[PDB]
Parts: sequence; structure tokens; C-alpha cells
Amino acid sequence: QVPTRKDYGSKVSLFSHLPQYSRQNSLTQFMSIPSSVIHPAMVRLGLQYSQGLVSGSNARCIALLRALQQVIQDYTTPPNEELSRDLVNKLKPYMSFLTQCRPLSASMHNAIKFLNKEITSVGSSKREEEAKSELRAAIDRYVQEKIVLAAQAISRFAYQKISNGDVILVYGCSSLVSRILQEAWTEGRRFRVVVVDSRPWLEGRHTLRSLVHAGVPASYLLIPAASYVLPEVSKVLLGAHALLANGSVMSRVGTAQLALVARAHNVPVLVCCETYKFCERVQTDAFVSNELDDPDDLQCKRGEHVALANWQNHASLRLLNLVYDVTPPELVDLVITELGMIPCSSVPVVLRV
Amino acid sequence: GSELSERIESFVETLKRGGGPRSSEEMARETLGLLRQIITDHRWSNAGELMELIRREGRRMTAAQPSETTVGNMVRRVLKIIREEYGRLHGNEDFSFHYAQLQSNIIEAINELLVELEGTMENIAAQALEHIHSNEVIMTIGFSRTVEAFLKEAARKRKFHVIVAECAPFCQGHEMAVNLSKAGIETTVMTDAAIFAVMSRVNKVIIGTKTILANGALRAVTGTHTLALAAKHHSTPLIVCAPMFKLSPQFPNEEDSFHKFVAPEEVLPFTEGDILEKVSVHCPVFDYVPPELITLFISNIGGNAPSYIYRLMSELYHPDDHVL
Amino acid sequence: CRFYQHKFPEVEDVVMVNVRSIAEMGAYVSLLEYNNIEGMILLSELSRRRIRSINKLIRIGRNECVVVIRVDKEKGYIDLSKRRVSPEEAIKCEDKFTKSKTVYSILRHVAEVLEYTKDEQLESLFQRTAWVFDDKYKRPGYGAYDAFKHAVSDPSILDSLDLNEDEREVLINNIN
Amino acid sequence: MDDKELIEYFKSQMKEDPDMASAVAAIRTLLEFLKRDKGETIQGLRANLTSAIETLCGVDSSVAVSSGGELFLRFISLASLEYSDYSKCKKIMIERGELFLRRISLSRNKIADLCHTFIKDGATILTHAYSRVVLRVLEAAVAAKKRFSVYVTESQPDLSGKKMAKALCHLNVPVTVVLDAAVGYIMEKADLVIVGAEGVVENGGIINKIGTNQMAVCAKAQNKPFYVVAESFKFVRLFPLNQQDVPDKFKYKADEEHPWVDYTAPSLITLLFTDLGVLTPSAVSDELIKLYL
Repeated sequence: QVPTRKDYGSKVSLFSHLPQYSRQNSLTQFMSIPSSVIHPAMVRLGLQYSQGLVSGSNARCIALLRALQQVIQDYTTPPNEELSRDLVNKLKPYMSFLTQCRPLSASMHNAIKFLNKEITSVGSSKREEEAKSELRAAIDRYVQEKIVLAAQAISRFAYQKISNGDVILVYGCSSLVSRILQEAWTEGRRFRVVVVDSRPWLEGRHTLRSLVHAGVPASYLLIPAASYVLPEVSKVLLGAHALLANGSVMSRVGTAQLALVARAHNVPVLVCCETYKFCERVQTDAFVSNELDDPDDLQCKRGEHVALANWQNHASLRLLNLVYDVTPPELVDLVITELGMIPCSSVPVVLRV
Repeated sequence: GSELSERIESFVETLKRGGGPRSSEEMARETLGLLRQIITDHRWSNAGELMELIRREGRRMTAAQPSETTVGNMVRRVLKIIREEYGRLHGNEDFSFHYAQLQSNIIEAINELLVELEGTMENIAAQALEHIHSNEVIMTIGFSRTVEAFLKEAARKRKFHVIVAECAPFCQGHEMAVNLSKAGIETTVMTDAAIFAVMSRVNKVIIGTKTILANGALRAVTGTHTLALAAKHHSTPLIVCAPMFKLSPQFPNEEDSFHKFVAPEEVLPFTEGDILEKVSVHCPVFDYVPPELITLFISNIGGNAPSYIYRLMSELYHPDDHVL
Repeated sequence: CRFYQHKFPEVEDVVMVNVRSIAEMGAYVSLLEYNNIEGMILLSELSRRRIRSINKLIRIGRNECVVVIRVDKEKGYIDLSKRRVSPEEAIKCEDKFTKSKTVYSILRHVAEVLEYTKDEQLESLFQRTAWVFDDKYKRPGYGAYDAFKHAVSDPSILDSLDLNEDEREVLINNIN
Repeated sequence: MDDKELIEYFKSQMKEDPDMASAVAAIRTLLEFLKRDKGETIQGLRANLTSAIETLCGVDSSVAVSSGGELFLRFISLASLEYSDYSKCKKIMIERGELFLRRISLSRNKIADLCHTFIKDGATILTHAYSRVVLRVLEAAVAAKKRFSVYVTESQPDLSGKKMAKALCHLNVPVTVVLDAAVGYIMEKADLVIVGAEGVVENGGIINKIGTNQMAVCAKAQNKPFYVVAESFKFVRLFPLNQQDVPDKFKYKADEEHPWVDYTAPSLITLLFTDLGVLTPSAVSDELIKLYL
């Protein structure tokens, strides 16, 4: 049986439920090397999740699906045990292990839901090799349609709004917005950008590079200075690590703050996402379900001393760095998806099919 | 058999006099049991004649107590069941194309609906744990047995303060808070004259509701409008813990006697004296929460924004049954 | 030029196509066999699942075969359909399309190998080739097909084109 | 039909019948053009319908005309026509078209009979500009034996407020013109605001006459409900985000500046009144994805 990754520090009072994991104690410490109880692709995936090597939502989903493809490839079957139920029976443990390494984000929820629905719905009347190859082809069809073609459809939808001269704003290493801006600057629309970034994971530098390598004008500034640049900003183009069942866009921990300061400066705030991330649950406030990273990465090297150098000793100092944050559906003015430029509050009525 | 006649008449009499039975789910279950009785003890062979029959009782009921939307929309839903099964079997005119097969199917569908209707508290209760993150201060109001079940289920794995206003016309918040504290929730009774002073210190506002209209706007036990208006001034997220049958398809100002005025004796008891000659005392029991203060209905299917509620009409009630 | 011997496709004849744009009335499809036949395949009633078509561009670009129904050479429009076509017709159209693509690639190699840089030159070359080929048996575009089939003995008995010598060598080197 | 007697058919359909809406006029013209086309090819006719939409919207570029054109264009073909001779399938086209025209014709009375149950008597309807939909809902409100005051604006370009005032006092309803600039003043004493919307963009907002947005925001401030009446030949797939994004083909309807329409958000709107029913302004989008399918 796979162990339980032990927490690190003391979760803040309002987080007696969200675990606080560190990076140093990778769960692999208590597992064999010729990985026996689980499949080696699964432990490799969990281990490059833990060390924080696979960041974005689409990237996490793609890597997870490659892992599942591997698992299916080396799947075999116990005698007189139908593959239909048994594959899910053996895929739940790897999902719990990944949840231990780093809690399954929304994209992974949707992906594993799709794959489990597909496994349960393939008839027991198939040969091993044929069922496996069909499963792999279906996973590949998923990756092509839900997340690769969706990027093209979303770029074609978004290009009809990005006027000339307007300084679109972004946030964080969001694969879809970088793709949109590349594909809409290699079209002709001359604009600018103003990236907004957020410690402790300066995940803004990714989109900053991936943009300036493509000739786009840019500008970089940390998230607390947002309320400074917004007088000039003429759109906003956030990301979404989910869309909950009521339009409230879950994201990195700065998106709600940006949407709020944006509406307060009165600039349109058009989050763009793909139809697969739209989840089924719904949450209103930013605390019922989140993620808490290794807080020890907050400590910033100022002067000669990291100001939070020792952190555990002060029993009245408790750290947190939320990873997820919910912007409400009254600050969103657009949700661009392949199924249309749907508006904010009417995501569940129209994307639950 | 005239037994159905006497049963229906006793029912509407109880509805006019005083709530029977008390629990809203129990009234919906009773309405459905009666409606099933109609589909086993009357003369019909068509579907159109049965729709006229059901409308001929539903008009009487929804005009008995204009604030009993439970029985009204339950009749609407059995009408939708008739429409659906007749259309799927035979098929805009309804003809007596076929017979008892239809009635057996109707009884089966009503049994399924009634089974979904009797196990809804437990659904929302299992849906609680995801919402009540520990160390909240959940502000309810009044006494809504769904909200009490919700909270004393969620507090079996977490801990959170629970403010509870009491409805001042006649205090039932007291009994809710007593039932809560008998489960150890650290609750705080108070009169709802102080919904705005003790709101800044509230995290999430969990209110029941008597009836959800088709704007999302609801009709809930009084003083909940001002609670919602405060909890939107302080932009806390509302949670309207209402099962799916507390859902009438009317529209806000498409109903007269929206409220339900009760004997002004409770507001200014008769013992008062002479000054009861020149004072018009009003005791509105139900108040009209507009739909833009609410955030998240918690129905037996899951959470839903108000802007999804209209779709539920299109999936529960026929568009030509919004007049019963 | 054209894949089939005809200069314009004929009525009630299955072909293959690649879609170009979905819209209100129907889905345009570019049959790449008779000079880009832009036929707007009919949208059905339940085929109007474009309501929630997951990434509609998933179908905007592909290769699907349809059968012509009504055609007019006044606006150059060739209405197609894909409703009541049988899998025998489907596989036959696929085999005809494979042979036609082979013949078209051979003809294009002949054109780009014969200094036929002018479009009319490729037109005349491919038309002469396809005429002399598929007119000797009244078979639809089976010149290169029969050539590559009987290429174990003699694939160039229809070599009455007394112009280029690289055509014969290319045919015998590719079919071998 | 060489697009010259077509535009004249349209203009004569307008001049002859002055009351009927613009979009329904354009759709009647397009259906007449469907019949008298002299072409037996379907994809050669879809392009014909598009060219016809263009030559209509060229002269009277109201959002209604283009909205109705696309709606027509799409609704004439639903079932598998299975083009055989392009004549019987064209008969299916034509019957669906005449059915569509039936629905477009009765939509207005549907709106009235569904909406005038919201003007609680002894209130003060405030309206912006002349639009037969609000006029008919008031007509079949005072026909239901009610009474209410109605303030009407001016809408300075073409003072359709005065015309509405005339045709509304023609019914013994107390009417009042009031400076459009003063929409902020009398907004204190108007228990609700009714405006007929000549365009319903996807998110729920409306593209209406110039004075609509300021009225919507004033009536949102003082918490007066902003009821909008607009029907199913006016659903537009557009989606602006600021009054600069409503396309220039609509903002002037002709070819120191001043437009002739403007956008109103789906938050400032209380309830849309469509022939599909009464819609929380977030229902416009699902109904548009649905209606359009």
C-alpha cells in the first residue's frame, strides 16, 4: 500500500482541510524502485508533479494522458476478470497517488472522468490488443479535439475582437493566451501587451518569453502594481484552470483581484478557456477547495538575509500560499470557448451538453 | 368513488385553514399521493380529459392558498408527466389514442418522482461537506429544516460558528438554534433587528426559501430580503438551500397577494387597547428576494447559479402550464 | 487538372471531398477530384448538432466522401449528400479515389518533369494523357491503374504520346 | 431579381405598410425573393439569399434587418430536403418560410398578452422612443382596464417620443413628453421603465436607440426595474463590450458625431420580453444558441 505524504508546517486556521505539502519529502521515499504496487509511468508522473516540473493546466492534462496511454499500453489482464470494470479498478489507485503528490486539478478531473467513462463503456467482447489500441486512439482523439483543436477555434474566435492599438493584458503562464496572442499577431493586428506576474511562482516570465520571442511588444509588472497600468489597458485576457458550474472562473491566485480592479477601472475582462475544463462542481468563495504549496518558497532574498529565514519557530506565524482563486461571474464579460463567445453567467445552461 | 372527493375536499379545507402537513416536503408528498389517487379513482380514457381534470383540481388548490406554491407546481409537474408519457407513447391535440398502459406508466413515473422527492434532504446534506469549510460563521435565518439538516450534517466533520436570526413576527429561529446546539454547532440566536451590525463578521449566508420563482428570485420567510440585501452590501455569498420542488414557474410581479398577511394579533396583541382603532398593522410572512442578490441555489442536482433556474422550468414544466 | 477523366463531374456520382467552411444552409466541401468541386453538402435536422459541436473545427478539415444529387453549371454549384450511401459504394469510391490519386500524382510528376510550368501546358498534358488512357476501355480513370496492375509484363502499351521519354521511365520506375 | 426592383419592393413594403416592423419587412422581401428567383439550385440560392441580405442592409442597416436576414437564411432549411429536383425541396423551403412569417406576425400580440400583466396599476411607465411593441403592450394594457402614467422621452434625432405621445394619448392614457436629457430627473418617479429593443446581442444586453444606455444606468442606480420588450426576429449573434464596439454599419444607418444606437449590458436589464417568453437577460444566450441550433 502506497503511503500518505506527510504535511509540512501548520495550515492556517481556515484550512484544516486543505493539506500543506512540501517538495523535499517526495512520497517516493517509501516505494520500491522497480515500482511494484503502481506502474512506473504513474510514479514518474507523480514525481514530476511533486517537484513542480509540469505547470500549466493543459500541460498537466497532456502529460497525464501520455501517462495513461503508457499504462494502457502495458496493460494485461488477470484471467476471467473482465477488463471493463477492472481497468478502472486499477486506475483509481494511481489517481489517489497523483492526488497525494499534488491534488488533481480540474483538467485532470475532466480527463480521468472521460477516460473512466470510456473504459466502462467498451464491450467485454474485444481482444486485449484491440481494446488497448482502440483506447489509445480514443485518448489521442481527445487530445486532438478537446485541447489542441480548441486552441485553434478559440484563436479564431478571439482574433475578431483584438483590435489595433489596444494594450491587451494577460496573467501567468497560460498556454492558451500565449497561443492566442501569437496566432493573432502573426495575422496582422498590431497591438501591445502588459504581462502581470505574481510571486512566489513567477509564472509570468513564461508568457513574457514566449511572447517577446515572437516579436510582440510587451511590458512586465508584478500583480500589486496592476492598479497602476489599468488606465491604459483596453482589454483583459485571463486564463482558467476551471470553469465551475456557475461561471465563477477558478484560476491562479491573482485572477479575481485583476478582474475586480479591472471592473473598478472599467475595462472588459474576457477570460478564455476550452470546453473540457468546464467542471461540474461549483464553489463561491476561495476557501472550500484549493491547493497549498510548500510555503517555504515565499522567502525572498532581500539585502543579505531571507526575511522569513527561520519560519517554523514562531508559533504565532503561520504561512500559506494559496494556488487557486475564484473570480465571481459578475466580473467576467466573456468566456471564449469553441462552442462560442458565450457570456459569463450562462456557462452552465449551455455547456452542460 | 366519492372517497377521492371527500379526501380532496378535506385537503383543500386544511390548506385554507392552516398548514397541513407542516413540513414542506411532507406537503409535496401528500399532494403527490392525492394526485396519484386521482389517477386511480376517476373516469378518464383520453389524456386531454385527464389534463382538464388535473387543471380543475389544481385551479382550486392554487387558488385556495396562493402562497402554497408546493402543491401548485407539483400539480404542474404531474401535468408535465402526463404530457411526456402520452407524447412518447402515441406521438398539437391530445387524443384518446390508447389506454391503461398509459395509466400504468403514469403511476410508475409518479412513484419515481415521489421517491426522488422523499430523499432530497439527504442529498443536500451529503452535498454540504464541500461547502462548509471549517471555522465559518454561517448566518441562517428562520427555521428551514433543509438548512438545519444541511448544517448539522456538515458539522459532523468540521467546526464553524452559526449565527441564526429569529423571525420577529413569530420566533422560529429559536427552535432551529436549539435543534442545532443539540448537535453542538456553537450557535448564536439573535433578533433580526441586528442583521446589519452582525453581518460584517459573517462568511457565508445559508438561507432556506419557501418558493423559488422563475427569475431565480424567491419568496422566503420574512426579513430574508433585508438579510440578502445586507449580505450583498457586504458581498457575502448566499446559499439558497432549496430542493427542486420548491420551484414555481410564476414570475415576480405576475402574482397578486405575493406575501401572506396573517392576523395582526402577533404584531400588536389584542390586549393592547384603544390605539388598535387607528393603526393598520401589517404582518407579511413572506418576502420577495430579487434574483440578483442570490448566488448559488443548492438543489438536489447540485449547485446552480440563478441564471440556470430558468432552464429548469424548460426541463420540468410545460410552457403552457404556467397558468395551471 | 482533374482526377476523373471528365472535365466537370457528373450528376449522381459519388466522390471524396475536404470540407472548407460550415455555415447556415450547409457545410461546404471541396471535392479535390474535378478541379475543387465546392459542393455545399446539405445540413440535416439532427445533423444540426453544431449547437454543441465540440470544437467545430474538428470536422471543418478532413476527407469525407459524398454523392452528388443536384448540380448546375450556371453557378458552378454541385449539391451533395451523405445520407443513404451503402458501405459497398463507400469502399468502391475509396478504391477509385486511391487509384485516381495515384494517376494524378503520376501526371503531376510528368508535368513538373516536362517543363510544363504554364498551367495550360499541364492542362493539355494531363488531358491528353487521361484521354488516351481511359478512352481505350471506357473505364473511369483506370489508365494508371491497369498500367500499375499489368506492370509485371508491360505497363506502357498506351505510350502513343510521342513527345517525352522521361514519362515512360518514370512510369516504369514508379510502378516497379 | 436584379437587386434594384428588390430594394424598391422593400421600400414600397415600408411606405405602403407604415406600422409593420423593419425586420419583418426585410424577411417578407427575402421570402418574396425566394419564390421569384428563377434558379433551381440550392447552394446557388443560399448565396442568392446572402446577396439579397446584403442589398437590403445596404439601404436600411437597422440591426433588425441583418438579424432577421440571418434568421431567415437559416430557418428556411432545417429538415433533410434531399435535393432531388430543387422544386419540391424548394416547396419545403417555402412552407417553412410562410410558417416563419406566421410566427413573426403573431409575435407582437404574444408580447402584449404576456407582458401587460406586469404593469401594476397606478404606476408610472417610463419609455424612451417610439416602438410598436411597447405601444401595443400599453394598448393591450389599457384594454385590460388599467390606468398608469406614461412618460415618453424625445430622442432628439427623430423625435419619435412625440409620435409615441400622440399615438398614446390617442388612447386616453395620460402621456407626457419629457426631455431625454431629463431621463435622470423623472427617473425618480417611474416605478418601471419599458423600452423596445431593436437588437438583442448574445450576452443579454440590447442595442437600442441612443438614449437607452443612460436610462438603463440611471434606472439601475435608483433601483427601478428596466423591462425590455424585444422578439425573436431581433436576436443578434453580435457581442460588443463597449459602445465603441457596436459595428459601424449599425451606428449610423446612413452610410459633431452622434450615433443612432448603443449597447446596454446584461446587468442593467431586469427581464427581457420575447415571444419565447420572459427571460432573465442571461437567457438570451442559451435561447440564441438554441433558436439558431
